[PDB]
Amino acid sequence: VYPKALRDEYIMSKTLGGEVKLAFERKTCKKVAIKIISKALNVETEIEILKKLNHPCIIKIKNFFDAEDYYIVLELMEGGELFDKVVGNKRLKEATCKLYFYQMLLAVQYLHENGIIHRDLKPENVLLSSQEEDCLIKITDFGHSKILGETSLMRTLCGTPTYLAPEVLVSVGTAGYNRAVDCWSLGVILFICLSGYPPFSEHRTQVSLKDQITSGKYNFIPEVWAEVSEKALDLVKKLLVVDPKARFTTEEALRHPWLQDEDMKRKFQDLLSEENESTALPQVLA
Amino acid sequence: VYPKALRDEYIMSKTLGGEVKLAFERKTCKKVAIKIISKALNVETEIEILKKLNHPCIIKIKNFFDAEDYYIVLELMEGGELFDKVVGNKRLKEATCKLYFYQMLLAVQYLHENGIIHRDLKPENVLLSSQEEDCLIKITDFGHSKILGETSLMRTLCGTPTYLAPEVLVSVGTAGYNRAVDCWSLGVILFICLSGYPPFSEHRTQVSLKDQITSGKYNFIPEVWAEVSEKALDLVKKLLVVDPKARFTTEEALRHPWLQDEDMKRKFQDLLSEENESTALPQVLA
Ligand SMILES: COc1ccc(CNC(=O)c2ccc3nccnc3c2)cc1
Ligand SMILES: COc1ccc(CNC(=O)c2ccc3nccnc3c2)cc1
Repeated sequence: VYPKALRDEYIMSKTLGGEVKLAFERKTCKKVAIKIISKALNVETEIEILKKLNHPCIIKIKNFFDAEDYYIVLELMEGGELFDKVVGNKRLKEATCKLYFYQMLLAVQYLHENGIIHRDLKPENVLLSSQEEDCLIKITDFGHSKILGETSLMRTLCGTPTYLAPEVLVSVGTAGYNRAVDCWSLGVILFICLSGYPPFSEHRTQVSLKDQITSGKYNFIPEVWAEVSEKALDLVKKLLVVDPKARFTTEEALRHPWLQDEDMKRKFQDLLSEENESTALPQVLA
Repeated sequence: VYPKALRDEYIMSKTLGGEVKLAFERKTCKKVAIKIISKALNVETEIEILKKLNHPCIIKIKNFFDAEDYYIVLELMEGGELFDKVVGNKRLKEATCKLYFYQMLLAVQYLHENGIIHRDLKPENVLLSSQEEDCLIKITDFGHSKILGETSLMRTLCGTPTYLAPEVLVSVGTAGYNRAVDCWSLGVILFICLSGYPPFSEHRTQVSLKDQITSGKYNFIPEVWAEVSEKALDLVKKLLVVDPKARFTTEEALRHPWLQDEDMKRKFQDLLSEENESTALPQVLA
């Protein structure tokens, strides 16, 4: 059963999906999601990174339980996963893509600004605020996240490479572009939402999946993409770049013409206030 | 001053060189070396890896103190560093090279067998048993050592790389050859001992050091190397290989003709017994 400590604070209820169950906080009679990561190392880090992070498009941890299985109290996303909105070739409206992707770009930028590589961005980790088409999106599943700190390469470089291996000196070139893996993931999420299908698939194709990804030669159905804008596909193209040093950054994509949309940005700020206003404390007037 | 706890067990004396001082264990009136790593993370790992390791060519930790500065009680190597035997173009006899290198190859093999990449092998980390030419050698300075475990790449590979970045799939090729950095270091140690000079130096040369190492084009003075054997240089050549996948392994070098020397191997076993016999307990006879 559920630990005594979890039970004192919350009323565990129906499963929402490492399993996720809906629960109610006793103090507040408020709906919460409780993630069960069964028993282990990355859960300690996950909690640690989450406690530190603070952005509207990144999920917030409310409480945490160490027991036979780990329990993570998270704010409830009533729109569910982004995946449920893209399955079976379900294509989102272009503005609905713009609004979500923008938020993803902001979230990921913050992560990168704060030296955090998510490493596992997928529609199955993007959560929607409401059951509304226009809503706030939150990045979840920080299990695979990496922290940046002082590299063992940086420390090595301070010395004279008399005995140093060549491959290490070689590594110095490509070094410090790990984060660009999130930009590719973003590129794959954005390709999916627009088209309805994945860029690199094993469906009706003779070429290997590894080959597709390494070649950067995505499956392009123009009949499907005729529906999508010129600006939207140019961004996908700019992100789905093989050379990580040449790929777009979160900043570069944010700058891109596709995202320079005032009606979209307005909708987002208007969504932010709507959430924020409830928790708002009176401010000191001039 | 020295902590109260260190003082209770040992009598701290004269400096031997992160500083190293000679000390005397009170219980035993025995000479010991006490390494002072001033205050920090890698010291915890260093101790941890050392406690676990157990080989005649790897240094043994005797005790350890957590204070304002870290204190590591190590077995005293009365011949000092290997560096003191190679400075100012001091060249060791070929058999003296064979005997030491063999021991280095064994030590490093054990490290690799046990999933430990030393990462910082240099003459300044190779310690000699006695002030004798023929003696036992011990690998020290485990500060930069890496542990092998389950890679985050191995875990990634279990899934479908739908959203996975190309550079990661690319990395799978070169993956799991980090240890070959120790074989290069070994190659550079062996080149030094034989010749008296370093293979990749900035002395009287127009080419960059990084370039020398990346090109794998070592400084070759035949007048100096005429003195050395054909078998000895072939091993250096086999180790100083640019492609880490093509480089010699500790096993491969151990197999090499240069090391297939019975008089050398005999001398080593004879040195082992000499050390071991003092600590020897009577064995149960057949
Ligand atoms: C009224 O109760 C509900 C209404 C809508 C939903 C849809 N949401 C979900 O399915 C869901 C699943 C996992 C989650 N993990 C973390 C945060 N929020 C989550 C939300 C779930 C319950
Ligand atoms: C009688 O007293 C001595 C005789 C010879 C020496 C030469 N040895 C050393 O110089 C020395 C230095 C650092 C070390 N670090 C770890 C283990 N052993 C070490 C030995 C040092 C003292």
